[PDB]
Amino acid sequence: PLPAIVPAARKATAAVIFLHGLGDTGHGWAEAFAGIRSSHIKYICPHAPVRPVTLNMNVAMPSWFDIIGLSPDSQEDESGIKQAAENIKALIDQEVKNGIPSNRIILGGFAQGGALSLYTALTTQQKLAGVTALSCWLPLRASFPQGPIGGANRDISILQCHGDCDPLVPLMFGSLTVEKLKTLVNPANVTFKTYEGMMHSSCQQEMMDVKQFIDKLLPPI
Ligand SMILES: CCCCCCCCCCCCCCCC(=O)O
Repeated sequence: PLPAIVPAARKATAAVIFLHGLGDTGHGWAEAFAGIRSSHIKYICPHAPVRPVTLNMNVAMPSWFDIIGLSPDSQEDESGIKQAAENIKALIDQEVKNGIPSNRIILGGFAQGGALSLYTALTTQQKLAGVTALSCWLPLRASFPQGPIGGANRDISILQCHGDCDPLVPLMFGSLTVEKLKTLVNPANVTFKTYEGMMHSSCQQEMMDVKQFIDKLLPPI
């Protein structure tokens, strides 16, 4: 259905597109971003389609792409990630058609959605304002060139968050992802923040770190 949105009180001069995690909807994150909303920023939380998930023996659940395993050597749904990223590209392009330029748009997500937002930002030619990647990883690591990506977003700013007690997406997945991100874009704009005791969820301190990151890269007027 239609994405869960936190409308800008005013006119929207910026936008945040946040992608939920596996099995979720956009409603919960939309409500979370309502608590850190800035009156000139529209917040968009799309809903992943219900689809079979291989690791659950194809029980159908909301998922941006198929998951085969949790190990860093598990085969990844290459065509699904790529096609899902193309859907997010279209979601960014329509916000531009409606008024908000892409360089006024932050793309982000949590876990599977955070993986998708990272892949999308690093492979699209639309210039984005930044990335907020929570408790996630870089999908299709080895498909990336061996140096900087170059192109639109080679200087994109990435705030990446992770809980140090995550049992599902281990903390070392995020830190290694941040190591890869530092070789893919300008490392002076890549921030890795860890939250002690936090598992595979979010905390208010992280939500306020996220707002501080959004408010600086997307200030008014
Ligand atoms: C960058 C190196 C580490 C990551 C290498 C690939 C690991 C992929 C496995 C992670 C799948 C996690 C399942 C999603 C959970 C959720 O969406 O909440």
